[PDB]
Amino acid sequence: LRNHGLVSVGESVEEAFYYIHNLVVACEIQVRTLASAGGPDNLVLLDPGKYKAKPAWQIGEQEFEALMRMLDNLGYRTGYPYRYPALREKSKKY
Amino acid sequence: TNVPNVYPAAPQGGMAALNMSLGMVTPVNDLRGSDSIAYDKGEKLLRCKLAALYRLADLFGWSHLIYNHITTRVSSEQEHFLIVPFGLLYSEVTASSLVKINLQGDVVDRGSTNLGVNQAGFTLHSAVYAARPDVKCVVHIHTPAGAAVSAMKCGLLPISPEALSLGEVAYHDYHGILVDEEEKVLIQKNLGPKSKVLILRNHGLVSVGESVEEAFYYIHNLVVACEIQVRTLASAGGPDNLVLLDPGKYKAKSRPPAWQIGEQEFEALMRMLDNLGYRTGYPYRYPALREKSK
Amino acid sequence: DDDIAALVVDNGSGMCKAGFAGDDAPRAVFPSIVGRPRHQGVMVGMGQKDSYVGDEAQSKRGILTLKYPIEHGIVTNWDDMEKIWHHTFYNELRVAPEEHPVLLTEAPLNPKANREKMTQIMFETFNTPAMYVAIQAVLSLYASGRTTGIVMDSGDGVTHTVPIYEGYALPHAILRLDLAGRDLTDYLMKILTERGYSFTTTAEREIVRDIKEKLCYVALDFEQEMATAASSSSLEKSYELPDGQVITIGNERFRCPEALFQPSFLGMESCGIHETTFNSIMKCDVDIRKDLYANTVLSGGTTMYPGIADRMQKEITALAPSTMKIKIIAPPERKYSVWIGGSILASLSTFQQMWISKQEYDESGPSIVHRKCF
Amino acid sequence: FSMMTPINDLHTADSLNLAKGERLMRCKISSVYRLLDLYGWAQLSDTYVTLRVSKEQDHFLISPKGVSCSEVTASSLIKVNILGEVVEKGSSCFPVDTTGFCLHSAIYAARPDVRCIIHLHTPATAAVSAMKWGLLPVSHNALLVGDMAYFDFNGEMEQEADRINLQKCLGPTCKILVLRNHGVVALGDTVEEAFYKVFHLQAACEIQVSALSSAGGVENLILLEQEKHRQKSRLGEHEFEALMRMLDNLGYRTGYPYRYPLVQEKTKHKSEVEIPATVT
Ligand SMILES: Nc1ncnc2c1ncn2[C@@H]1O[C@H](COP(=O)(O)OP(=O)(O)O)[C@@H](O)[C@H]1O
Repeated sequence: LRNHGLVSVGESVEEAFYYIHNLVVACEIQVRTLASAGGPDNLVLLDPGKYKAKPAWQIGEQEFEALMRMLDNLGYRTGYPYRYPALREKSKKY
Repeated sequence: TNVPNVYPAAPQGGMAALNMSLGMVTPVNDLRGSDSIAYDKGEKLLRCKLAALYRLADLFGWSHLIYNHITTRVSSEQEHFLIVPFGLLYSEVTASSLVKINLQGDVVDRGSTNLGVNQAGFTLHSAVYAARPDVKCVVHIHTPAGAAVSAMKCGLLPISPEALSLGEVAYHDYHGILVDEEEKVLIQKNLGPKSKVLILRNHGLVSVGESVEEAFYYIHNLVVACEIQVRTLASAGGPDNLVLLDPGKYKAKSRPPAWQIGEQEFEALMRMLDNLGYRTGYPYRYPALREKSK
Repeated sequence: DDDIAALVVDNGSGMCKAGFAGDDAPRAVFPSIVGRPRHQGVMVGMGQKDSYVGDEAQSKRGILTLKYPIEHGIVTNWDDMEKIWHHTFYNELRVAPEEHPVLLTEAPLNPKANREKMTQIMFETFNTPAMYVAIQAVLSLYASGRTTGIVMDSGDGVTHTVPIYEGYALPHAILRLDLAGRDLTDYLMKILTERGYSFTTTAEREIVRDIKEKLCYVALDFEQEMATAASSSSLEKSYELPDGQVITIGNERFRCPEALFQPSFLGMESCGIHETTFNSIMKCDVDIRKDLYANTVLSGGTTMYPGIADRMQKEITALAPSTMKIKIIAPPERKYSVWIGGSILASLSTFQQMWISKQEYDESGPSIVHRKCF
Repeated sequence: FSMMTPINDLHTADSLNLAKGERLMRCKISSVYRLLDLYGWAQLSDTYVTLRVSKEQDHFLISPKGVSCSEVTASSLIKVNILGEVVEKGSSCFPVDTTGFCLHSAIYAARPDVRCIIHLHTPATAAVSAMKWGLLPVSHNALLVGDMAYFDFNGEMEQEADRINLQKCLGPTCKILVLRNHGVVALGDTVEEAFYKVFHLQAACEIQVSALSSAGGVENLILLEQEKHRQKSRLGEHEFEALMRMLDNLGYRTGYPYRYPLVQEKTKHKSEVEIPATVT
């Protein structure tokens, strides 16, 4: 939204958070990149087409689950459903 | 009571809370009244002040690891400058950990730590100390905004009243060679007879003061004015888009328990740091913030 | 001093010890229980008191409801404590309280009103000339020959860890934890009900406590020991009950003390004792950490389980920084040490200024103990 | 209420198959993760730091995918092969992806004298990666970095021929690589030297971004000439010990061995009536 802000839409919560995070990291890339770039000079560009051509959670689930693991260490008590409850396995039989 | 062992960190800048948690454990007033055959009351008080200045410099992020040094003068009858030992981090600095050395760098007091001092890093302070008998505290600082200000051709510009309060600024060009005695002579030439703020180009920002509070005031004003200049000179793009304040007109119009000209900020941040729990033992001008209840 | 020796009276939560200062051994150690009859007495001429105190109460366990005057380190029945003090002074020692000074020990962190009530009781009724209050954990280090170190104490009331630095008790780093011997006895009942043995009355609690005292040990590795106990029957031992029955404790011997290290078995959300000691050292400044890791003293009744020393050393090594000097110093007489430290402290000539006179109490009320004794 | 996790989990594991010096390198790279997490450079796992264990046995240590840099420990690290096959997995129940190792694999095939490779994705370093004339040495830290090599990056290097161009553009002796539009890569024989160079280049990039913003042009700045610029302590030895010591003072169980002691430890005041210590 020009002179207003940013909107990300998504099928799920994790995917939408992924899209908005990629957009905001793009905008602090662009703001501090374009400072000395005057017009076509002083700039490096990538073609979107030829770069794009180049368990099992989808996009953003790893992202959002890692952030929920960060939040639960602060005692937030969120109750987010984790695919993996712990980073380490349980101890063996010994 | 009910406080975590380490403070939880912000999304950005964990050094602030981390050094806060370290200062929760380590007191800066390491002296508690043991035997000290060489210490004086003024020497011990200045040791506490210097350790508190080191911790405060670490707390604002005005620090680039250990590559910057802050020196003070004991004001004894011969030499005896206090410097941090080479190797300890700024949040690790205590009062008894500080090292007293001579003007040429000879260690007269090895201190409470086995780490020696950096011989090369003291010559820059030794040039200023030999230049002026008036100077007593030398602070060398490295902030990215100050480095960007030092890297440009024009340097500092009179665009804020704080830069006008800075006064004349001495400029030292980046030789990058460290040619010792003639480098000291060139420092003496560029600094001049009277100056408050030195800018050593492309490397760092130096404040000199007769007291710790004066140097803190000067370096704070310099850093804040530099980061004032960073945004506006970027947005301007030329002299046709920037208003410059007139120095002489502004300075002409603008001008014991009583405070000095730079003790107010030092005492306020000392109150803050003692409320944190650093127990610095600094002698306040007024012992209580407010009157006791009746 | 020379004519009269100060009375050293240690008031533990489970047991009470009493003796004369300057002596190696306490004269009388007895359980701190008070029992009341629960059945109608029909024999006219055999003689039945209203209540039984101490060892006499524990002899007739079957006809009494045993009550503990000290609960979780907090006194819950003050006249009951008057009874236990009367029994200590008059029956066990046969000495008058008005002719000798007394020494009292206390938990490191107790309410102010508790100290005031102890002082008021000791001056108003017993009319003792002089009294003093000492921290229980401090005197153990004096008995250790040390002035700097961390003291871990665990009795029937509560388990606490303190640091001591040339005789100074740091108030911020003192840590408390509710893992006492009584909770271990209750868990021993809760795990004994699996095999088929049921204990429910307060009389059988002493039997379960004796089983805990005689047949328990601490596993160096829990996971290997459970497999060892499941594999073979060489760990099983037999105990012979007062009525003649024989029980086989078997697997539970290293399951009773394991609640100390993992409090999740009892339902408590707190951390283990090793983490408590580690956090207690973590809260102090950097300068004294080296002489706290290099100097640790265990004390209390619970700390006499066989194999607790090596397990404690391993668990505190696992949390300490690398190449760190770690050593545990456990005296063999570690749960008589508080009385030894009290007698040692009372023996000195410069200690005689600590005594609170009767005139001082009469002038300043019961609140003088906090100003006189910091 | 705390993020604090013991960085040494080797004693509690008591398993796995290890080399004669592997268990120290694991702790060192875990500490490197902790430092880069603490400065706020990175939070999300993208295979930043890679270390070679041995010259002959290969078996390079990488971070597992999915674990944020705050939560990485010693036992959680994964020893992989040069192609991406799993040599050994630590106690980390996560799916194994070695896609990000491909960026470090051809550098392993190119220069052996490097053991530690650190890749960054910070906004300042990525802006410098998009900065077409590259790093302009207008500051002292950029002079301290040294020489740089520039390589075009198309985002893929599974191809057999892209590796040849990468090792061509890296050069025989160059320890800083700048991939266009993809941040920076630092190259070091030890983790200490690499970390030192990462910190100095990050500071230089942060200075340069503000300088190019404020000046508005190259001519408004001053650039000292590279020809004019032109016991024993290793390049990162001195600083890294101070950082490890400070983390030890906070409480992280850093396994890094200190070359010299900190304090003198004057002998305390001894009594004969001590019970002899230890449990033997
Ligand atoms: N020889 C022993 N073996 C095992 N446990 C013992 C032994 N002696 C005492 N205990 C335990 O110690 C507890 C008594 O602690 P005690 O020293 O009286 O606490 P306090 O410090 O309050 O006096 C009892 O509950 C008992 O379970």
